[PDB]
This record gives sequence, structure tokens and C-alpha cells, in this order.
Amino acid sequence: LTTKERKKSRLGNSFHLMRELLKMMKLIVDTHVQFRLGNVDAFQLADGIHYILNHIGQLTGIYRYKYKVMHQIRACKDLKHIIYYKFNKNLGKGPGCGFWQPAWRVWLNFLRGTIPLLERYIGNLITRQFEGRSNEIVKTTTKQRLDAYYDLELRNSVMDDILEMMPESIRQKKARTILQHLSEAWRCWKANIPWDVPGMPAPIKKIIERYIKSKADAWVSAAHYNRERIKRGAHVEKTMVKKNLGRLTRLWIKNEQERQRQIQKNGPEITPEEATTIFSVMVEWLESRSFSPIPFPPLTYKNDTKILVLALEDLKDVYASKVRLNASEREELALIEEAYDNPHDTLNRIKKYLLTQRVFKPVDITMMENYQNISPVYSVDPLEKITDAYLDQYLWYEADQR
Amino acid sequence: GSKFISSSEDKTVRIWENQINVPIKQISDTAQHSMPFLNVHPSQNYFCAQSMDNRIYSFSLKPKYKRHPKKIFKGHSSAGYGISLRYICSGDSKSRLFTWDWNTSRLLNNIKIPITQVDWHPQETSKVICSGAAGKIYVC
Amino acid sequence: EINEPPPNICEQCLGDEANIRMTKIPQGSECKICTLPFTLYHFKTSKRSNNIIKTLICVRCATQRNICQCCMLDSRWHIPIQLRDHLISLVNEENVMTEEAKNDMMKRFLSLKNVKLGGAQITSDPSEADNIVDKLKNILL
Amino acid sequence: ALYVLRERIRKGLQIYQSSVQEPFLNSSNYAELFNNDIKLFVDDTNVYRVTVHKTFEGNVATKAINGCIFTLNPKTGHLFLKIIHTSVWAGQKRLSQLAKWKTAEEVSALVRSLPKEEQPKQIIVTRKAMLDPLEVHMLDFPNIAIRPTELRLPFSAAMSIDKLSDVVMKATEPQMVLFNIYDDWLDRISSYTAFSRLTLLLRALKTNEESAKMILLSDPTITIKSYHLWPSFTDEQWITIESQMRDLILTEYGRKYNVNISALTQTEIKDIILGQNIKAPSVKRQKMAE
Amino acid sequence: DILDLEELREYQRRKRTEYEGYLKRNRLDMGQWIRYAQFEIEQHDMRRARSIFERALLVDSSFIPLWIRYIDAELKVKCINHARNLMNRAISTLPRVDKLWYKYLIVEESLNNVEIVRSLYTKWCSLEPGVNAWNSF
Amino acid sequence: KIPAAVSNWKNPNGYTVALERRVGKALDNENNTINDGFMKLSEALENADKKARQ
Amino acid sequence: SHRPQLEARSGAKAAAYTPTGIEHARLLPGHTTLKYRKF
Amino acid sequence: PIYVKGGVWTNVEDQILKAAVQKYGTHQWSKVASLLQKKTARQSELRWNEYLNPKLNFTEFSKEEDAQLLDLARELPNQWRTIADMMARPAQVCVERYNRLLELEDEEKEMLAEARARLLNTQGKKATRKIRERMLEESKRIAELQKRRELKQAGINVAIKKPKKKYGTDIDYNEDIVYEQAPMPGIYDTSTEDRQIKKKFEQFERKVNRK
Amino acid sequence: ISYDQLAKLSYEKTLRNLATQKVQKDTKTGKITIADDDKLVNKLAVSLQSESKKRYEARKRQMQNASFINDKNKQFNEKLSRE
RNA sequence: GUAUGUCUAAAGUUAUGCUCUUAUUUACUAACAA
Ligand SMILES: O=P(O)(O)O[C@H]1[C@H](OP(=O)(O)O)[C@@H](OP(=O)(O)O)[C@H](OP(=O)(O)O)[C@@H](OP(=O)(O)O)[C@H]1OP(=O)(O)O
Ligand SMILES: [Zn+2]
Ligand SMILES: [Zn+2]
Repeated sequence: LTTKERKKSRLGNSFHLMRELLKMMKLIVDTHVQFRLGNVDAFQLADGIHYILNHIGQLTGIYRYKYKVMHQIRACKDLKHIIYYKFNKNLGKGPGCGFWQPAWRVWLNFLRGTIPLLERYIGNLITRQFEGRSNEIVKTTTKQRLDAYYDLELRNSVMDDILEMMPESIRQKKARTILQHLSEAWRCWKANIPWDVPGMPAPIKKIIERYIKSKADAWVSAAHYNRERIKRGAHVEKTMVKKNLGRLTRLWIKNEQERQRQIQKNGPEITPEEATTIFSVMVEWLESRSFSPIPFPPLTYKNDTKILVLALEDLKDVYASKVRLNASEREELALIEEAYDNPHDTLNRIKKYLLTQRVFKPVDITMMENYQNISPVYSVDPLEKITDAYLDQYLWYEADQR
Repeated sequence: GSKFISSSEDKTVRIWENQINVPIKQISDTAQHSMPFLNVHPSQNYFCAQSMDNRIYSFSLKPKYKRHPKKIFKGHSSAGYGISLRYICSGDSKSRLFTWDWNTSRLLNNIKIPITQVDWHPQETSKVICSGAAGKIYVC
Repeated sequence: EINEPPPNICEQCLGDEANIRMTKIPQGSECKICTLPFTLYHFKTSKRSNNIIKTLICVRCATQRNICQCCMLDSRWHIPIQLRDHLISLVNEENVMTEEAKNDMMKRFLSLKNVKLGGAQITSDPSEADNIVDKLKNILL
Repeated sequence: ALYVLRERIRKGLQIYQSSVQEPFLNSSNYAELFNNDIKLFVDDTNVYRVTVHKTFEGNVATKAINGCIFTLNPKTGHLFLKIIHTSVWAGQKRLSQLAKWKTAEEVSALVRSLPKEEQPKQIIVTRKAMLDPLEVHMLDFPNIAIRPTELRLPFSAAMSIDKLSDVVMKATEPQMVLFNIYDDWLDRISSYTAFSRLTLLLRALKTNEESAKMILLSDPTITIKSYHLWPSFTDEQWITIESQMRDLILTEYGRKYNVNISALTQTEIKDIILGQNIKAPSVKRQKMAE
Repeated sequence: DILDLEELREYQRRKRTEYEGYLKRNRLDMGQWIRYAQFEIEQHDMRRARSIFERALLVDSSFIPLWIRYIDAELKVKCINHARNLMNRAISTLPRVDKLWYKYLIVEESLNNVEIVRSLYTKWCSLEPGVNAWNSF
Repeated sequence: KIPAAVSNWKNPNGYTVALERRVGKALDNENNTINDGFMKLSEALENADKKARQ
Repeated sequence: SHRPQLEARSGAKAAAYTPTGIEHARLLPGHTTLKYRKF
Repeated sequence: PIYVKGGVWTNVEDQILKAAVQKYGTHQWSKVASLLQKKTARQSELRWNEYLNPKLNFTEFSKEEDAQLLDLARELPNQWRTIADMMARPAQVCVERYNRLLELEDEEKEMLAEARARLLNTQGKKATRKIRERMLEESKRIAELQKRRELKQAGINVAIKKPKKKYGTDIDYNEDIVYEQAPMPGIYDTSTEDRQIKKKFEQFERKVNRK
Repeated sequence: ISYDQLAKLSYEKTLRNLATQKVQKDTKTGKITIADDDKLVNKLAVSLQSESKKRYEARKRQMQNASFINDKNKQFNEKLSRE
């Protein structure tokens, strides 16, 4: 079959179901024919019929199309199990039992059930064959197209409101600017970058702020609902769970940087007295310990190289498993390699960085999805990462030593 | 005698070997072509051809794989034909014939009287035939 | 829809019987003009007459042309529609045509419109018809 | 057939024990290629040739050309080659696999056509990938043994001989046009000698066609005979030509391989064929023996 | 380029198919409608142009420029009664827009049907319009 | 009169545009109310340290 | 290329369209009888 | 050769990046990176943030501003991003100032040509393909005309084949009027005008025929 | 300036362009044949064409006046710059 | 390799600064080989 042809020929669950029922019928009728055509004895017929009824599953993929027929099949199986073991008390094992009544009853009732269903189904089918399919298709909302529909409804509402507001009676092309503006605003909100376009009229800015708050509200609540759903362990779309992870991350970031803003806007949470007290405490502690502090690491160490080797090893541990690597990852690997090549030089570089570098490359993050609690994953830019490693290792060696 | 060219209605030209029946080169797509004629080019590198879009092209036929046009002969509203000897002379659909300097693509525009199938009397140096519609053959 | 319009059949066509018994299949065919379902009516003119007469066109179409639904002739004069339009064009005017759109979608659309065609406006109101007739007669002499 | 089936299943489960009863044609066993024994030799390299031409969309469009079924007999020098008319590709798609199938099909048909005496015993194949379907189409007759050559022989460049290519282009339909790949050589000397020369020639062609043709047409006074595929030379000038060709091959090796100077004898021989691979254990064997 | 009749017919068809197609997607792009109507005018088939205008009008009446364009198109071919009838219809539809009234007025003035311009002016003024209407009157 | 909305995200037509019109906000200035407390804090630390040190 | 919604599919056309006469799933008669109030 | 990205910002490269930013905006850093054969996405974005963005400033600090800076240092110890923000400057520059206070071309041209080519090419493959098909279609049409015209000249009249209609209700608009929505019924009489326009039409047709 | 004013002001203008230089009803048909001067309608037609032509050429001049990539963008940046 | 989309599949509708020669890059493409 050509792909087009193949597509055309995927006959639905009506036609196939019809075929299957006829297959069923064709079997038993054929068996009767055989019996009556002088081939097989009446006992053989009875057994044949029984076999057919108890193996409708195995003789005609009825279940394929309409799977609720498994119930019927199961019932038949049960009957067979019952019947046989009342039919084979003193009699041994073998195939020669007939007695097709109760199974036959089952199949009759299945047909009773389905006769309506097939009248509808095949009804519609042949109607389509004759009359074209209805060209007032209109699709319902479903989980799959809910969002798109929502958003279109929203932008229609917003657009309407703005037109109501706007006194000039502007053109649809001038509404494109409006709605596009809205879209940008939404994105800005998502980012947590304030959406302050200068040239607007205040009323419009108000209206859009409102509508994105509504949308935002819908979003956040939806996200929350999803996460409870995920916790429960319900049926949820892999894609949907990823979406929820994304949303919740953005939400988290927004929350976080809002907290930063808060911290800035009205001073640190720590009372200076409290801080002082803390300082006094810690000072007292080390005083009691005679704890000599960790120096800035010079060229003195016999351990320096050893220390370096640990950090590198640790870093390498990330990369030994995953053979396919990102660009950043590749860079990191290269750095590690070079460091092995040029240990002393690497050390020197590190030292220089420590002495000088107090502004670093920004840290990308993501959320690994433990389906209870999504965990933040900070990703430092490889060059600083080496420094961080070495410094860390050194600190631990010095701390534990001291 | 060996290599052989044949353009087509789909705007494609095909350099072939005499008998091989395997395209040495299909030409580019966004142009259009109608009349194929080789300029009596001293080196004999050149395969010229008229278009639908009022512009006769030139092609480096040696090698057959070469096909970069040097300079294009614009300004002859084409539904017709064109021929070379120095000069290329081709006629247009609407009005009249067009002599063109083969080196610079610009010369005199002689009146025809319509139709257009130009040719040169090759045994002489300067004599043309025009092919007008309905018994109007003009000679120069 | 509801069977609101009645069938528009002429006399000659239908035959000289005091009572015929015709049948109506509703939504019973696409018409011969506008490809559009309508109530197909049909009857044998006599009991033992072999030829059934079925209503070819739809009622809207019939009204539009102002014709019989079985004959395709004007309900007044029992003559070909084109011919009657020519006659009308000739007397009182220079141009009266009844252009059917030969494109399957547009024909439907045209049929839907409740608007008489060229000659149909004359032949609908009997006064105007009469006037046309007398003018025609005048033209003859 | 059943062995094929088991082997097929075995392949399906990636558990194929690489165990052959008959060893491959390596540079050592090259001698014992032929031994008063009716044979045939097959290459499927130039079955699916393509004109690369541009499209309206801008991407490449591959179109099939007429090809061949290089079907040689080293003893008689009778090169059969069924010229593949492009019509046979016009039927179907996925033509690289289909090339193999048509090849093996054609070969099988040919074998069927010939008598039980002239049904060739050991069939050698250039492309070891094309062996797999051949095995299938050789199931018609079980006596015809298959030989997967370890030594790659240049027969892609075989079709770049002038008259051959000419004939290929000429072909209008499903037809075969056999030739004697070497005629005068048979007349002068035994077949093996002829084959060595041929091998050299094809080798040179594979390295470079222009160089090859140049060597052949260095002298323009010499003329290629109407029947013969090659120019009929005198044996000393022939010798010279051969030497030149060899130099060409060595030159190529020097260029690409960058180690054509310090070659051992057997190794050198292998290099000429380009067949005895470094990883091939047969080579280790022969070497070990010496 | 556009030499013979049948060829011109084909051109007309193709162009229509383009225009029609673009209308199908955006029933409202009056720029597209009016452009199409201009095409009809250019073709010198007036009836089709009129039809286009009508359809366009139906699609969006409130777009005044469309009305104006239709009017002026009608004027172009000295089909003055059609212009007048249409303009009356425009007035009937959208009386409270002024430019339609003014368009009518100028048309009549150029026509030198001064009595009619008086009469219409009486009507317009009677509808308690803008002061502007009164002043112009 | 609404300004032609241009994004920092998504050009459909790929119109290049001025960099000022692209990137904006321009409101990092604040700096004043944020500091009220930090002075006290860092000063406190400095003084605390001094006290410890002496 | 791919564009926002502006002028909805207005059920004017769907009204003038011909009937289909298919039997959808939910238009099967569910809760035939109506309830009423005391009044 | 494939390799790990990095290096130094050549001025041409910087300019290219700026252009990209104008084009694609400040949040599609992948695309901009792609435009630069040497430099990464992250690198690019960082550069834009730090050096290249015009809504930064590199003007020297006033004495008051110096005071503000060093005071911030005193109070916020080496939290230089925060400090930078407070200043309203980029951070590296601020740090540098603080420190101060305390005391080949073929390749480049390749990427340029490619760059300019890209930036001046702002359509998805669907568009490009569509215009290609349009021009091809046009060409086909003219070729067809040339045949038809040729035959006419030759004396064989061939009617142009219709478009092979895609569906049963597909419309040819020259057959009959598209959807003749007639004018509003006539208050003022229109008969003479109808005649005149008809004549004009027929005359036009005649002219075309003669043309 | 509203479309109210711009109409009347354009009305006033074309009245200056004018200042440069019968009714018969069949009530049964409803057909109001206003037989008027055919020379004046022609003078309207030519004037109205000329007015539209003048405007048409006015854009053509203003289009041929001159941080962008294509025809549209240049104008789109011009739509931003006017603000 | 595909969805998919075009194409063909035969009967005649009655009118009178440049050209050139080459070698090299880079890019893209390629069910073509490795
Ligand atoms: O239990 P099921 O999966 O439905 O299979 C049963 C079952 O076979 P198993 O016990 O091997 O599964 C019966 O065996 P008993 O339990 O009765 O020993 C056997 O019945 P008979 O012994 O009477 O043959 C019958 O076989 P049959 O259908 O031939 O009656 C067979 O059903 P399947 O053959 O469909 O598995
Ligand atoms: Zn009748
Ligand atoms: Zn009808």
C-alpha cells in the first residue's frame, strides 16, 4: 500500500467489528454445513461449536476492535472451566465435550448489547459513505487543545475591551499592535521583568496588567493543581509533567528574585545586634579552640598536586559515564585535560584567580524532577568550576587537618 | 559533433554527449529558455540561448560543465528566435529586430515591417534574413 | 426545513383529471438547476399511463424562474423559459436574460436568493403580463 | 537453504561465529585462484551509477544511469557483463539494496542458463556485502561454491576502460554484451600472465583514469583492435608499459599511504593488489610461513 | 504581453482566483477588497466590480472608505444614477458620518442639480447633525 | 496612540530594529532604601570585629 | 505564516449548510423527561 | 576543524553580534551564537550583558559616585554584582575602578558574508519554497502561452486548459459572476447607464480581440 | 483632527475646485429619472480621475524619498522613529 | 527512506571595466560510497 492508500484503508472500529461478527457467524454456520455436508458427526459438531464459542478470542480478533468483549471471552472461559470440571468428574481429560449452551447464551447477550452500538456505528459509517461528513465539525475542548482555546478566548476578550476603550474606532491592523503588545507583556511577566512600555496610554497598561494577572492566576493555580496531581501519582501526560516542571521552575525563580527584591527594599532580615552576638559567639569558640586559620595557599605544599588531582577526579566522575557531551561539558573536559598536562601552571592560574577574580560568569540553572519535590541544579561555567573544586578540596583538607 | 544540447519548456537546458543519454549538465532553475543557438565564437566556447523574460543568455560550453553567463543581452520582448555571425541579432514578439554587440550587448534596433526569426548569410560578412509572419521576409 | 412552500406545477403537463394521486418524497433529490435537496413530487398523469411525471426542479428555483416545476416552462404561457425571455427582451426593452451560473457552488447560492430573474418579474404579476401581451400584439401589426 | 536460514537467524542475534571452511582469496592463495577448474568472478560496484543534478528546490536529486554486472572468467578471459538498463530501476525505490538483488539475480540467471559442465564451480565476489543476497539466489543450485575475497580487486575502475564505458552508454535495453577482456595476451601467454597485466591496468585506472589513459595513449601510432578492449603492443614495449603502470601504482601508494619505499616482497605484492589488509590474519599466516 | 482575448480571459481567471483566495482567508481586509474592486474596474467589467463592492459592503459596512471608493468608481464610468442611488443608500445606512453626506453634496454640486442639493441639505440639517453640516449648508 | 509593539522575544518577519527600542527598563538606579540597615550591619560587624581584635 | 484568531467561524454558514443526518453519541436521548418546581 | 569555543572578541565579531541582537533580540542566544562561527551562546549573551549593550555606561564616576562606590565596598564586601546594580553600572568595570581607586581576515570576511546573507534572509523554508513555486509556475504559464500563441500563429486555435479543479465545488470565476450580490434596487432610474456600460464593455472586448 | 473636520475641510476644498469654473417620476415604477447635463457629469468624471491621479502621483514621489534589512522593515523603523 | 504535493495518460466545435584560461576555499546539499 502507498501511504495515502494505507491511510484511506484504515477501516474503523465499525466495519471491522461487523466483519468480526460475521467471522464468528461464518465459523459456526460453516461447522453446521460441515456436519450436515456429511463430514462430521453430531458429537463432533457439538464439540466444534463449543470450541468456537469458548475460543472466539482465539478464532476472530473481536477483542481487537472492541476490547470490552474481553468480558464476554472471560465469561466463556469461566464457563468452560466450570463445565468441563462438572463434565469430567469420573471421565478423564480430553477435547470431546460439547455442551455449548451457556457460552452461546453469553454470545447472544453480547450481540444484544452491541446491536444498538453497531446500528449507530455502521449507521454513521454508511451515512458518511452516502452523505458527506458534516461540515459543521466544531471541536470540543479537550486536555490537548485546552490551552490554545483559552488563550485565543483571552486575546479576543482583551482585544474587545481595548476596542471598547479606544475612542477613534481604529482598524483591526491597529489591534494587531495591541494584542502583540499583550503577548510581550505576558512574556515579561513570565520572566519577572517589569513590562513598562513608555508610549502607552495608562488605561491600556492597566487593562493588560489586569488580564495578565487573570491569566497568571489561572497558570499558577493550574500548576499547583498539577503538582498535587503528580504527587498523588495520577494519570498525567509526560509532556504535561515536563510543562508543569517548567512552570513551577519559572514560578520558583520569580518567587526567589521577588524575595531578593524584598531583602533589598527593606534591609537584611538579621538585626545588627543579632549579627554582633553571632560574631561574639564564633570568636569565643575559636578562641577556646586555638584554631589557627587556613592560609591563602602558596607554592609551599607537598600536597598541592595531590589536592588538585582530587578535584579533577571528582570533576571527571561526571564525564566518565556520559559519552555524548555538551559544549560547556566539552570545554570543562578540555580544561581538565590541560590541567593534567600543566599542573603547576594550572595551580598558578587558580591562585591568581583567587587573588583577583571577584566577578564570575553567571550560573545557569534547571530543575531535576523528583516528582515530589523538584530540585534546583546550578551549573557553574567550567573555568570557575575548577577553581571552586580546588578551593573546596583544599579547604576540606585544611579544615579536617586543623 | 559529439556534445549535444537541448533546452525545454520547464526552463531547463541539458548538455549531453552525442549518444550517451546521460546529462552532462542540467542547467539552473529560476531562468527560462526557448531558443538554443551557438555563437560562431572564435574559441567556440559559447552556447547562447533566448529566454521568455526578454533576455538572451550565454554559456561556456567548453567544458560542458561550465555554465556561468558573462553578460546577458537584455531588451527584446521575446516570443521568437535569435542568431549570431562580433554581433548577435535576434527579433522580438511585438515590433522589430535587435542587433547587439556581442562584446557589450548594445547596438541599433532595425524595423521589421508581427514575427521574428533572424539569421545571417554566413558566406558573406554582413547580410541578415528576418522572418515576418505572412510572406514578409526582410533581407539586409 | 418545514414543507412551507407548495409545489408549483402547471395544468397542461399535469393532465385533465379531476383527481390524480401524487406522492411526495421529501428531501427527495437534488434539483436539475441548483444541486440542492428539495421535496420531490411525482405522479402518473392517469392511473394506467406508464410515464410518471416527477418534479425536476426545486420550488425556490421554480419561483425564481417563475415556471412549472415539471415542464420547465412559464406557468402562464407554457413556453420555453429562454424563449419567453427573448420575447420579453424584444417587446418593451432590448435586453432580458436569465443567466444561470454554470459553477456548482454559485448556482446553489443564486437559487437561495429570493429574487426574480429578468423575465420572471414581468410574468409574475398578471397585469404586467397582459400589458406585455398587448404591446406584443401592437408590435405585430 | 537451511544453513543460510540458521546463519540468517544467527546474524539476527549478533552471535555469528566467524568460522569458514574454505579460506578467503588472500594474496597468497591468489595463485590457487584458478586450477584447471571452471570459475566465475563477480563485481556489483557499477550497477547503480548516478547523475547528480540540481533541482528546483535547490537540493540534490540522484538519477540512475545505465550500469553493468562485471562477470569475468580469469581462465578464458571472457568478461560477461549484463548491461543494466535504467528501466529496471524505474520499477522500484531503495536502489542500493536493489542493486545487489538485481546483480545476484542476473548472475543466478546466467548460471542457470549455462550447462552442468560450464556451470562455474567457485564464484568469487568483489563486494563482500553483495555476497549476502547472492547466497540466496545461488540456492537454485548448491554445487556452486561462494568465495568471499579477502583481497579487494579494482573492478570499479574496470568500467572506466574506454570501449566498456562506451558500450555501457550505448545500451538501450536489458541486454548483455560479452567481451574477451584480454585476447592477444591469451594467444601469446597463459591466462595468469594476462590477468596480472590486467590487474595492473585496472589498478592504475582506479588510482587515476587520466594517468592510465595517458600511459595507454602515450604512443598514438599504436591502435586498439576493433574487437579488443586494449591496444595491441609488442611484448617489450608491453613490458615497458606494465612497468610504467606499476610505477603509477607505487606513486599513488607513496602519495596516499606515505610508505611505499621500504616494502617487503610479499608485502609489495599485496600492495599492488591493495587486497591483503593489515588486519587480515591470512597475511599474518603467509608472513609467518616465510 | 497580454495580446489575444482568450489569453486575457485566462489572466482574469487566475487573478480572480488569487484575489478570491485571499478574501476567503481574511474576509475582512477591506484593502484587499478595494484592491480587487480596482482590478475589476481596470478590467472594464463594471458589473463584477459592483458585485465585489456589494460583497465588501456586506462584510463590513462601517468602513467608510470602501463606500467612498465604490461611489467614485461608479462616478468614473459616468454611471451617475447608480452613484446617486448608492450614495442615498450610504446615507440611509450611515447618516451620522459626515463624509458620505459631503461626498453626495459635492457630486450634486458638480452635477449642477442645485435644487436637489438644497433638498438633501434640508434633510441632513433636519437630522440635528453637527454644527459643521449647518455651516457648510 | 499606541506604540508599535516590538518584542525582545519573537520577530515573525525578522525585522532588525534599533537596540534602544529592543532592550529597556532602565530602572536599576534605586539604591537608597535598600542600604538603610546595611550600613548599620556592616558597621556593626566592623565594630564587633574591632572589639574582638583589641 | 500561522496566524491569530480574529473573525470567528460564524454559524451563518453552518445554518445555510445542508443537514448531515448522522447520529452523534451524546445526542442519543439522555434524561428524556424534564423536572419541574412546586409552582 | 571542529573544536571547543572561546577566544577573544574581534571588533568585527562584536559588530556582527550587535547586528544579530538587533535582529533576533536579547533572548535567542543560540541563534546569535550560530551566526558567530567562533563564539558560544553563553559567551555571546555574557558579552552582550557585560560590554556590548548600549544601555550600560563606561563614563568615569564623579567624586560623589566614587564615594558611593567605596562606601558600598566598605558596607557590602565584594558582592560586586549587587554593588554594580547599586551603582547602576556593569560589574567588572566597577571592580576595575575600585581597584584603581584603592591604589584570519579571509575567515572573518567569510563569516561576514554569511552573516549579512542570513540577516537579509528572514523567511522560513515554507516561504522560500512558495516563492520558488510561484516563479516556476509563472514560467510554466508563459511557456504554455508561447505554445498556444505559436499554434494560433500557425492557425490551430487551442483553448487554454482549465486548472485541474481540486474539488467538486471549486470555482472558475470567468464562467459566471463570483457571487453576484446585486446593487440595492433602483430609486433613480438606471436604464441608459446600463446600456452605455454594456456598450463600453462589448467595445472593450472588441478592442482586446483586435489587440 | 477628527474625520468630522477633515471631511468638511476637504468638502470646502473641492468647492473651491468647483468655484474655479429637471426631475421626472413614474410613480408606478418608482423610477426617478433626473435628466441632467451629460457634459457636467463628464467634467465630474475627468476632475475626479484627475484628483485621484494627483494623489496617486503624490505617494509615488513620497515613496521615492529614500537601520533595516528589507523594504518593509525600513518603513517599520520609520513608523517607530516618527514617535 | 519517507509523509505529502505536482505531472502525464490522444483525439481536432463549423468565424474571416570586460572576455578568457584555470587551480584553491568555504558553504550547502545529496538514500551516492566510506
Ligand atoms: O486454562 P486455559 O488457559 O483456558 O486453557 C485450557 C486448559 O488448559 P491449561 O490447564 O493447560 O491452561 C484446559 O486444561 P484442563 O485445565 O482442563 O486440564 C483445557 O481443557 P481440556 O483438558 O478439557 O482440553 C483447554 O483446552 P481445550 O480448549 O482444548 O478444551 C485449555 O484451553 P486452550 O486450549 O484454549 O488453552
Ligand atoms: Zn408543468
Ligand atoms: Zn433548484
